[PDB]
Amino acid sequence: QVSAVAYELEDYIAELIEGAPYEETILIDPADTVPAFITADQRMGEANVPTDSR
Amino acid sequence: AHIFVKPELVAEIGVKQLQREIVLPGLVWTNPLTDFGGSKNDTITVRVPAITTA
Repeated sequence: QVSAVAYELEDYIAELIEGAPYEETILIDPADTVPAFITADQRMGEANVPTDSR
Repeated sequence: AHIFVKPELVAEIGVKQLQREIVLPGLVWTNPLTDFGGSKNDTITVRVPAITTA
């Protein structure tokens, strides 16, 4: 019972994170994966999001 | 001509039959169950516990 509630809470959080209104999705190229994450950092930056606590 | 009575000498010089080295027994789960006598068909049934959903 406790395990079920714990997993339901983690799924609640995951639904929150996955269901957020993302206006666009960054496509990771499997052969060259790093540029996608540099793009993610860039999108965070141009939005003036603080660099700590990410 | 000359006749010499000689033995047939047998020697061991460390030439053996090349034969495999054993590694598999040490890596597999051996005897988590022992009481096969005393269970029908020599079969012990393992119970996998339950998980719920919240």
